[PDB]
Amino acid sequence: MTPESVMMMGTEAMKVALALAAPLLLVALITGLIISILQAATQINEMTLSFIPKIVAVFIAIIVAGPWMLNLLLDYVRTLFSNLPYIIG
Amino acid sequence: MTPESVMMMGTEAMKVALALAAPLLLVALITGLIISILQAATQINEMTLSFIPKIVAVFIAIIVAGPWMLNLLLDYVRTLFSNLPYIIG
Amino acid sequence: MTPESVMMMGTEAMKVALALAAPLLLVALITGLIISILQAATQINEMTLSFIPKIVAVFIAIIVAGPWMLNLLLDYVRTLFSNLPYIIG
Amino acid sequence: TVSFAGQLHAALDRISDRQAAARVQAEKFTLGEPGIALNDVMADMQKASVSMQMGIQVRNKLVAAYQEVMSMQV
Amino acid sequence: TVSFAGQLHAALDRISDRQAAARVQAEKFTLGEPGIALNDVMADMQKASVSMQMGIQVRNKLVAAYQEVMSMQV
Amino acid sequence: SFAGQLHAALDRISDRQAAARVQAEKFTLGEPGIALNDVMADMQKASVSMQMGIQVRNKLVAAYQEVMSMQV
Amino acid sequence: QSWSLSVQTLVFITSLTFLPAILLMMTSFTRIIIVFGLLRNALGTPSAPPNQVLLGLALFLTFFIMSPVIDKIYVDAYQPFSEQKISMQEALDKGAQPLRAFMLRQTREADLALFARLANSGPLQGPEAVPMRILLPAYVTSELKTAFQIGFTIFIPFLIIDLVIASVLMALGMMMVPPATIALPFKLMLFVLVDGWQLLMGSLAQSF
Amino acid sequence: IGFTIFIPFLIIDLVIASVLMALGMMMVPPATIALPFKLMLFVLVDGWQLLMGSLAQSF
Amino acid sequence: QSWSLSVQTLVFITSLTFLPAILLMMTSFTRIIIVFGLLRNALGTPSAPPNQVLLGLALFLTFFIMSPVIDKIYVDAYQPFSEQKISMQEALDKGAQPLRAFMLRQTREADLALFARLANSGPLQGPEAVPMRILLPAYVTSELKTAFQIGFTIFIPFLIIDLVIASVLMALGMMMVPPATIALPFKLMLFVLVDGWQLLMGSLAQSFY
Amino acid sequence: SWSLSVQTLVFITSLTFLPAILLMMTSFTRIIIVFGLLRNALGTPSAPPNQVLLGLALFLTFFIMSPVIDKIYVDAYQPFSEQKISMQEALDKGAQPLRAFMLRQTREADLALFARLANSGPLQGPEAVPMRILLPAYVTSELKTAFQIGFTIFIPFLIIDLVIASVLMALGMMMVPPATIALPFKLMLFVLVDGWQLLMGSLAQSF
Repeated sequence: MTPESVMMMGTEAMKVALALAAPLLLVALITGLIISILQAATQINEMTLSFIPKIVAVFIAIIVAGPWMLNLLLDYVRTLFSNLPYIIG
Repeated sequence: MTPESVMMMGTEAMKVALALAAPLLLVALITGLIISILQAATQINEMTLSFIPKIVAVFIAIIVAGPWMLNLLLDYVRTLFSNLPYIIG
Repeated sequence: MTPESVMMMGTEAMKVALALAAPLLLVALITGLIISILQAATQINEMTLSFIPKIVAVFIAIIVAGPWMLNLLLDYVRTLFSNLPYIIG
Repeated sequence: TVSFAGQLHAALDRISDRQAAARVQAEKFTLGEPGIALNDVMADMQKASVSMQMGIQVRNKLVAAYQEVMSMQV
Repeated sequence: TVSFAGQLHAALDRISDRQAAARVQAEKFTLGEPGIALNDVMADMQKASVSMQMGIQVRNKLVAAYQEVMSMQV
Repeated sequence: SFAGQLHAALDRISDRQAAARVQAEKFTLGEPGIALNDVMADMQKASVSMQMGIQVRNKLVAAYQEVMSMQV
Repeated sequence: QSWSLSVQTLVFITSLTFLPAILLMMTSFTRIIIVFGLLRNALGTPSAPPNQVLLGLALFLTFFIMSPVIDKIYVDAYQPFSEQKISMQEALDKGAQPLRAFMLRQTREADLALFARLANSGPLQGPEAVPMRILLPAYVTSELKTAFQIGFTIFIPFLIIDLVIASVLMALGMMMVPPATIALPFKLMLFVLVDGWQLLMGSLAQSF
Repeated sequence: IGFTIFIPFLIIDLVIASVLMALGMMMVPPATIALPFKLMLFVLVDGWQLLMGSLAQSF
Repeated sequence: QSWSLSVQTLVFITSLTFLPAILLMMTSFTRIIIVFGLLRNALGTPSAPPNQVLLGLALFLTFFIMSPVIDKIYVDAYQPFSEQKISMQEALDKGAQPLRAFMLRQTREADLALFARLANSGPLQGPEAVPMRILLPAYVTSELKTAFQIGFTIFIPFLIIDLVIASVLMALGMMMVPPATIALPFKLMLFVLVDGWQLLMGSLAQSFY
Repeated sequence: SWSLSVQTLVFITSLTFLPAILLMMTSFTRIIIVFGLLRNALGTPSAPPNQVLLGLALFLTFFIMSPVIDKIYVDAYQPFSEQKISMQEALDKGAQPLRAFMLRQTREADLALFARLANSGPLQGPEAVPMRILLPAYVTSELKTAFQIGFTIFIPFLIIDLVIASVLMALGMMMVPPATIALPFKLMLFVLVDGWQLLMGSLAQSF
C-alpha cells in the first residue's frame, strides 16, 4: 500500500480507541483528583484511600456507558471488515 | 446473540463481583480511614502504621463472612454453566 | 564486509531506532515530570493521576510526528535492502 | 456447476460398467451361448483390468496429494 | 444402540471363521477325504486370504485415523 | 516382572533362531535324518518369530516416545 | 447399476481415509475440542490436562452425542446394505439424510445464505434440497461461532475471581504482589466446588 | 489483509491495558483479561461470516 | 470358537498402539502427572525438575500403584493364555474385570450417572453390569476432579509463605520489593525440611487406596 | 550367548533409553536443577542459554561419572574382549558400579518408602536392592539434594537483595525498586568471588 493508506487507517483506529477509553480514564482521573484534594485539605497521610472510589467510579461508568462504547466498536469493526476487500486496491 | 444480552450477562457478572468485593473492601477502607484520621489528629507522622490493622480487619471479614462469599459465587456459577445451552443463537 | 562496516551497520541501525523512539519517550518523560512537579507544588500525591495525561500526550505524538517516523523507517529499510548485495562476503 | 465428486462418480461408474460387462460376457460364454468368442472375452477382461488399475492409480495419487495438502502447519 | 466395538468383533469373528473353514477343508482334503475337491480348497483359501487382506487394510486406515486425531494440540 | 517376561520372550525367539541355524548347518554337512522341507519350515518359522519381535519392539518404543513427549 | 465388488471396496477404503475430516467437520468434535482448549486456557493452567486426555474425552462425548445419528444410519442405510437389500450408492444416499438433518439443525441461516450466494446456487425450495458442498462449510462456520460463544461465556467466573482478588490485594497497598499466583488456587477451588467437569460436559451435550 | 485484521484486537488490548493501569491495577496481565473480550468482539461482529465475505470479495 | 493365529496377532499388535491411551484413561497416571504439573507451579519454579524426570517418576509410581491389578490380571487371565487353557477373546473378557473394579472404586457416582443418562442406557442392576463405554469417561472425569482437589490443597502452604513474606515486606515500608523472588527460597526450604517429595508420593499412593 | 540379530535388536532398543539413563541413573538432574535455581537466583531467567547450561551439566556429569565409567571399563569393557565373562554375567557386572553409586547417593527413607510400595518384605541386605526400588528413590533423593543446594545458593543473593533494599529505605528512597540496583552488585559479587569455579568444585565434592 501507501504510508497514507496506512497512516489514515491507523489514525481512524486510534481515534476509535481514544473515544472508547475516554470516559473510563476521565472519570478515574476526576475521582482520584477529588479524593486526593480532600485528603490534602484534611492533611490525612495515606496512599490507598483513592483506590476504592476509583474502582466504584470505573464500575459505574462501565455500567452507564457500556452500550455506547460496544456499539461504536462493533460498527467500526463491521465497516473495517466490509471495506477490507477494497483496501488491497 | 444480541449485544444487549452480552451487556445483561456482564451486568449480573459485575454485580456479583461487587457483592463479593464489598464485604472486604469496605472494611479495609473503614479501618484505613479511621487509623489515618487518628494519625492526623495525633500528628503521628508514619504511613506504614495503617497497614497492620487492615490485614487483621480483612482477615476478620473472611472468618466472619467467608462462607457467604463462597456460597453466593457458586450460586452464580452453577447457573451460568446451566444457561450455556440456551445463550447460543 | 570488514568488521568496521558491520559495527557501522549496527550503530546506524540503532541510531535509527533511537530517532524513532526519542520523540515518544521524551514526550512521556516531559509530561511525567510536569505532572510530578505540579503534584509537588500542590502537595497532592496519588500514583495514578500521573498515568492519565501520559497516554494522551504519547498518543498525540503519533498524530503529529507519526508520518515522519513512518517515512524515516521505510527509507532506512529500503536503502538497507538495496545495498544488501554490495556488502556481501 | 462442475462438481469434482460428480466426475469421480462418473469415472467410478464407468469402471463398474466395464467390469460388469466383461463379467456378464464371461458368464454367457461359460453357459455355452452361441455367438461369443473366447478372444473377445479375454480382451474385454484385460480392458476391464486396465481400467480398474487406472482407477487405482488415480485414487492413489489423489489420496497422496490430499494427505500432503492436509498435513501442512497453518 | 450400535457400538463400534461390537462391529469390529463381528468382523474379526467372520474373518476367523472363514479362515478356520478353509483350513479345516484343506486338512480334510489332505487326509484323503472323498467329497472334497482341490479347486474348492484353493478357491476357499484364496477367498480367506482376500478377506484377511481387507481386514488388514481396514485396520491400517483406522490406526492412521486414530493416530492423526490423537496427535492434535487441542 | 515385565523385564522378566521380555527376557523370556527374547530367549524363546533366539532359541528358535539357534535351532533353525543348527538344523540347517547339520543338513549342509550331509547328516542323515534331516529333511529339506523341515529345514525350510523351521527357517520360515524363525523369521516369523523374529519379525513379530521386531514389530512388538517398534510398538513399545513408539508408545514410550509418545508417553515421554507429554507436557507434564 | 450396483458397483462391482472391487470398486465397492476401493470406495470403502478411500472413504475410510477421510475419517478425521468427517469427525472434525461433520460431527460435534470440533466444538467440544475448542471449548476444552479455551477452558484449559481460562484456568491459568496451560498444560494441566494433557492433550491426549482432553482429546479422548471429546471423542467419547462426540460418540455419545452422535449415537442417535449413527443408530439412524445403521437402521435406515447400513443394515439393508449389509443384508444385500440395497446397493452402495443408494445406501450412501440414504445415510446422508440423517447426518444432513443433524448438521442443518446446528447451522445458522446467515452462513448458509453466504455460501449459497457465493456459490451462485439457484433458489432452493426449503431445507430438503441443499447440497452437501454448501452445507458443510456453513456448518463448520456455525460450529466455530458457537464454540467461541461458549468459551467467551465460560471465561466470565474466572475473570470475576481474578478481578476481586486483584482489587483485594490492591486495596491493602500490596503494589508489587502479582494476582495470578493467588488466583490460580482459587480458580481450581471454584472449578472443583461447582463440579465443573461434569457440569460443563453436560452443558455441551445439552446444547446439541 | 493480515496487518489490518490485527487492528481491532490491538485496539482492545491497548484500551484494556490503559484502563487497568490507569485505574491502578498494574500487576494484572492485560492479555488474560483481554482474550474473552476479543472473543466477544469476534462473535458479536460475526467475524467468521464477514471475514469469508471479505476474502471472497477480495477477488 | 478360538480366533485364528493371524487374527490373534493382528488384534494384539493393533491393541499395542493404544498403550498411551490405556495408561492415561485407565491407570493412575492421569492423577499423578497433573498434580506434578501443579506442584511445580506452587513452588514458584515452572522449570522445576525437568519434564521427563517428572513423567518417568509418575510412570514408576503408576506401576507401583497398579502392581496388585497387574498381578491379578497376570494370574487370572494371562497365565491360562500362556499355558493354553484359554482363548484370546475369553482372556480379554476376563482380564479387564480387576481393572474395571479398580476404575469403579475411584469413579464418582455423579459422573457415572451423567454418562449413563447421556448414553440412554437401560437400568443397570449393579456396579458389575456397568458398560466400559460408560465407565471410561466417567473415570477420567472423576480423575480430573480429584487431581484438581489434590493440587488446590497442595497450593496452600506456599500461599501461606507468600502472604506472610508480603505482609512482612509491606509492614516495614518496603513497598517496592517484589515478594516472589524473596519467597521462592523459603518455598524451597519448606519443601526440603518437610521432605515434600516423599510425603507427596506417599500421600498420592495412599489416596488411591 | 543368544543370537546375533537379537543382540543387535536389544542393543538398538536400549540405545533409545539414553536420555532415561542420563536423567534417572546419573546425576544430570542434580546439576540441571542447581543451574536452573542459580539462574533464578540472579534475577535473569535467560542470561545463559538453556543449551549452554545443558552442555555444562553434561560435561560435569561426564567428569563425575568418570570413576564409574572406569569401573565399567575394568569390569565389563575389558573382560568382554578376553571372553572370561560376557553377555549376561558382564552386563550385570558392568551395571554393578552404577548400583554402588546410586546406593551411595540415595537416602534410606526413599528406599524404605519404595520398598513398602512394592511389598518387598525380605529385603534385608543393602547391596541387593532391586533396580525397581532403587531408581525412583534415587531420583527423589537427587531432587531433595538439588533443592537443598539451590537454597544454599539462594542465601547470599537473598542477603544482597535485602541489604540493598534496606539501604535504599534507610537513605530515604521509598519508590526506587531495589532489583535494578542490586542486579549489577549481584553480578560483581558473583564474578569477584569467582562463584562458578567454587560452585563446580562443591558440586564435584557433593558427589
